[PDB]
Amino acid sequence: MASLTEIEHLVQSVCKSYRETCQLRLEDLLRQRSNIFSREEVTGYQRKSMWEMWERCAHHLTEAIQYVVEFAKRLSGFMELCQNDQIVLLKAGAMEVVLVRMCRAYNADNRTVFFEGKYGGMELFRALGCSELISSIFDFSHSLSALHFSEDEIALYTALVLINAHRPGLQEKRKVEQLQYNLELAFHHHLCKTHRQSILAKLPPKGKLRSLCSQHVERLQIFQHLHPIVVQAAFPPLYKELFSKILHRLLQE
Ligand SMILES: CC(C)(O)CN1C(=O)[C@H](F)C[C@H]1C(=O)N1CC[C@@]2(S(=O)(=O)c3ccc(F)cc3)c3ccc(C(F)(C(F)(F)F)C(F)(F)F)cc3CC[C@@H]12
Repeated sequence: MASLTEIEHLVQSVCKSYRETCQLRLEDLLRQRSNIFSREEVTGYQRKSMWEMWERCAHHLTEAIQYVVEFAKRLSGFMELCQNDQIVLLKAGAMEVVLVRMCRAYNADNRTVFFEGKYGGMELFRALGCSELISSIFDFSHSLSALHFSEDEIALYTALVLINAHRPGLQEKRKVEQLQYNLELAFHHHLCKTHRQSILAKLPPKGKLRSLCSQHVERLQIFQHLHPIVVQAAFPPLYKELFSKILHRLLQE
């Protein structure tokens, strides 16, 4: 199945689907690099309440996930799978896709991320009280920066990150396995054509993405235990759905 032109068609279809669904153009993020939060501004974020910062972040993470749900809906063959499989893949892989995606909004020269209109270092998120999770995130973005990814590579890689046939709870495991193989051929083929297979060995292990997601849910349980009515009243429904319905309505569209 899938000949060389069908694989080359898949590549362009995945790359188009990601351009249509990335929250901000790479050019937009790159042009902002010199707009860094002032010392005073960082202190403002630091002085903010924990539950306020946590609301802000859950909100931003939900917007990011919403674009990943649209990227999945535009992925070739994803809408063909059953809703159970669609929701299983999105539940496990949505945070994961964002964790890879975020490298575009990171600056390895000054070690800063683009948050709320400006760039800022780790200390911006001090009030969250995650520390190990924030460092883990910042190291993960630093590690993907060393790869000097192209948009096409980030699109092909994230499609694979999402289309994982090993996710527990999949009903048609073979149907995921068929598409995951096709997407893998497209990724490797593109790498091969562009003389970029070198990156394959440097890519993060699957267990790195799993640890970051675990750290996320673990730190969320802790916060929720201290502030249950903040998570109840001020957290977005889709956030509580994936990390604590909406996905079915989001898929219908
Ligand atoms: C500018 C733009 C589009 O928002 C940048 N982005 C992209 O390009 C990505 F695809 C998605 C988006 C993006 O970077 N992101 C979407 C929200 C944001 S962020 O920008 O708010 C942020 C960046 C770095 C960082 F250390 C902390 C927060 C976010 C929010 C919360 C968490 C947490 F895991 C936390 F770290 F706080 F513990 C959670 F959920 F538990 F709260 C993690 C992340 C990492 C991805 C980040």
